[PDB]
Amino acid sequence: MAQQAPDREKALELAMAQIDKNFGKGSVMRLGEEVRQPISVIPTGSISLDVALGIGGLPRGRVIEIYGPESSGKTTVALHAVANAQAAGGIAAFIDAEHALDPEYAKKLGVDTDSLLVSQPDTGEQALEIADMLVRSGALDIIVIDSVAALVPRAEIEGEMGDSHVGLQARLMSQALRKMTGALNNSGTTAIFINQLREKIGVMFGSPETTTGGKALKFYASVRLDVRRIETLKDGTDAVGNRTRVKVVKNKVSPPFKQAEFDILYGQGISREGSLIDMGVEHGFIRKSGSWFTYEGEQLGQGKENARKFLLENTDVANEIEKKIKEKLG
Ligand SMILES: Nc1ncnc2c1ncn2[C@H]1C[C@H](O)[C@@H](COP(=O)(O)OP(=O)(O)OP(=O)(O)O)O1
Repeated sequence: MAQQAPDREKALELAMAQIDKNFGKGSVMRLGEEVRQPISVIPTGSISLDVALGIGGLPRGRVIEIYGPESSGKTTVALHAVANAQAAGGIAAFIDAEHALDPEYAKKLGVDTDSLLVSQPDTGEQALEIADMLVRSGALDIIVIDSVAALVPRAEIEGEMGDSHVGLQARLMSQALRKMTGALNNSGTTAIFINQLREKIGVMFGSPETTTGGKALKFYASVRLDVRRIETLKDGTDAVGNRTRVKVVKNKVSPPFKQAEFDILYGQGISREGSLIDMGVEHGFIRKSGSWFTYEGEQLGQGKENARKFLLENTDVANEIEKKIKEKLG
């Protein structure tokens, strides 16, 4: 009228709404928001991690990337990811390109191997196809491709080509990805890609940042987990496991930048127990000091691991805590 107008807020969310309607949901966010609870999500075995994913676990219907150095967790997470959506009626396909999977490990974590679909492609091209048409059938829910890096095209090798044009791999990805993101979730079949290595504070190396097939996946991924090993879980003797830190650096399904930790015991998986003590204390329900963890009056033991076994063998109480923790969160 000759007036500018609405209180920032009343005009911000007026446009901020416009945005969503034009580019989607996760398009704009206030890191603080609790924002929605879509009734879909694969638990990640770590109450720790999935209360950080903002939706109780990996969002069914989304390409999920889990990069991170070697021997730090990704797949152990992945496998668990499978175990669950599998142990809930789901069928998980696994496109192996690393040729390094130990079923009895996947077994100990609760994966039904015999009913697990494995595939060992020959070209990084074929792989994306058998996994593209394997996901179009809508039978699989969770499909995990091992190594966004070991996906070398027919013209071969990863980091070699030439003349009047150049770049291989990152294209096949670009390709597969578009063509796969579509279908991928009309079916609601969430996908997971293990990617990996070169850091713990900054990406430097040969042909540095971003990566091998990166870019595309780095843009299609609706979630990205930076899984890096932090410390070697001592066990009095040498060591029971490793503690893992996860920095969900990209979350299109809620707020990003959060993070969780948890342990992985050498052959046994992500410790549900240890994970309840941690959560259990960082939210009160479990009291400390004296190095004696105590669940409201009743004690658990003297020293993480001891209270850890207590919870291991005492499921009754354990469930309670997982519980109390559950609604104290979401
Ligand atoms: N078959 C196994 N038996 C016992 N422990 C295992 C086994 N496989 C892996 N681990 C343990 C040892 C390591 O400290 C830890 C690493 O987990 P892992 O799932 O192998 O990480 P990752 O698969 O994400 O990383 P990488 O990139 O090296 O493949 O788990």
